[PDB]
Amino acid sequence: GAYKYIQELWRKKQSDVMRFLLRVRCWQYRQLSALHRAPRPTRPDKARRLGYKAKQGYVIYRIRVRR
Amino acid sequence: KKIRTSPTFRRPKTLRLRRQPKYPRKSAPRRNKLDHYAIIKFPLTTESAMKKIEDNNTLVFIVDVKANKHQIKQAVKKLYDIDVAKVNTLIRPDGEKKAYVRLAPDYDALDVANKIGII
Amino acid sequence: HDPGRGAPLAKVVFRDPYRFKKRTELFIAAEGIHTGQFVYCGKKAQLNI
Amino acid sequence: KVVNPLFEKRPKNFGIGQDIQPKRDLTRFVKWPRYIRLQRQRAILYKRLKVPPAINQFTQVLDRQTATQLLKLAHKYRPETKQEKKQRLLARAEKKAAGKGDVPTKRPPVLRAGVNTVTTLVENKKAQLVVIAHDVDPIELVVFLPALCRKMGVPYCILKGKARLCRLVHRKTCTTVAFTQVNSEDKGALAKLVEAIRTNYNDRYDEIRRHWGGNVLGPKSVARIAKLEKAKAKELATKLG
RNA sequence: CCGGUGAGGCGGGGGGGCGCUCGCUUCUGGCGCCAAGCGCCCGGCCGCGCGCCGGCCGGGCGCGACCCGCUCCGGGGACAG
Repeated sequence: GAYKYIQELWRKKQSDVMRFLLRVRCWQYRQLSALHRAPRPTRPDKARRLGYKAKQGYVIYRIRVRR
Repeated sequence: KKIRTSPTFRRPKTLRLRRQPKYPRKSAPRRNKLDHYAIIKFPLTTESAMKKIEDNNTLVFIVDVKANKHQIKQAVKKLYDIDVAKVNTLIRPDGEKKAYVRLAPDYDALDVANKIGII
Repeated sequence: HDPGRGAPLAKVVFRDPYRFKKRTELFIAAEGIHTGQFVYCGKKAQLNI
Repeated sequence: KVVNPLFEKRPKNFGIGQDIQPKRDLTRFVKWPRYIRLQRQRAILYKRLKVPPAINQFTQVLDRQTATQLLKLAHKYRPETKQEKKQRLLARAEKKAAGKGDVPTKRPPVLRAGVNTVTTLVENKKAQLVVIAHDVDPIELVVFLPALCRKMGVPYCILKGKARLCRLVHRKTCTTVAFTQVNSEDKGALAKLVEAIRTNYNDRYDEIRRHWGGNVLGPKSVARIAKLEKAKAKELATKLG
């Protein structure tokens, strides 16, 4: 299944591909507000493992917290 | 092929609909609690009031603070079947509004007072 | 005269070449500037006070 | 004569300090909203930054004619929509005991939509040709998939538009599609498409892996650096010879 | 990261020429916008009638006002922070 491949891909964060993706996503999120509603999960595998279900009534918000 | 005449980008005007509720919030409208009987409490029978009635061809009434001059004039006309020349309202230092209702010259304030019962 | 400022200011009226309007600016008056004087601004402006 | 002499010309001189400038196009100078600005500069960043090959491989998209042929072939194998499964179910219900119907008859081959299903059947080596959309917003969904298809020997192609790919199915978007089985009539066309796809994608996957992409500067910077290079070439280009 | 604006003409190219040059403005406390000119079409009425012919009324588009572009122009920038 694709979910295990996605999980391994996200585990290999130090790779060039994941580094580029994380940098682009971080720049895009920093260019947005501190609290905006994402329409779909950035990490479907992580959302499923945490309990997100692709059905009506489930909401996902992206929050930027100062370090 | 629509050129931008201005460098500013105002928000476009989108269609907005009216209210079409599936059910009213309240079943029935609240009945008005400022009717012609509730607005006018009682006339004044003081010596100054009687002198005012017999001299200036007017009447003195006690009215709720929430009433307007239009409301007082309409209420007096509806209740006593009389025409009002003008209304002068003041608030006594007790909480009840005093209303001097100056009547039209055709009708007699003393006769109206006799009819309503005050003298 | 601008309160709290030693130097006097000068109101100068230009015409904006995009809309039919007259723009006003508050320049710092150089010594010798008088009313009813034409002032030229830009790369091709002459070297005058 | 049909021209009145009162008709003058009255030309306008659109210079500096002359009559005001006309209402020309200013789309390059519009203060666009933040979301438009972000979505444009994100594409600019994708063009500028050195993109890794695992993401750059999706820039190699299928050509127009091959895409049209593939869509025409998949039009026959588009999955059943609503109001058709209902018709089949009611037909089987009425034919259960009307004409001695055991209902074992047959099910036709259908396309495969989900990435999970496509990956499972690719690992099982049941797929014959897998189409992957190039414009999935999270690329994490399909990065491994071209490599997995190459390793398993399954021909893989990249199409333009997840919307177009998911219009074959009766949904909004679909990341992947798979030809698990095809009819005997369309077997030759499927084989032709498979060989055409593997000629362009599978047989050069080493080149695809080694093909990095990026370092494309803006046109203004490119023009400036080209002018500098031309100047330094003219420094000793005609003097020595 | 900073400045300006109502993010208004930024980078290349040949268009234009009095002769690289500009989008053509410096003797004065005047005025300057919501297009003139041209070209291509449409709708209604009238006479010829072969009608994208002619007359009246009302409308559209292009040049006028070049085209292509990926950051609005700039100043720093692998450092300030």
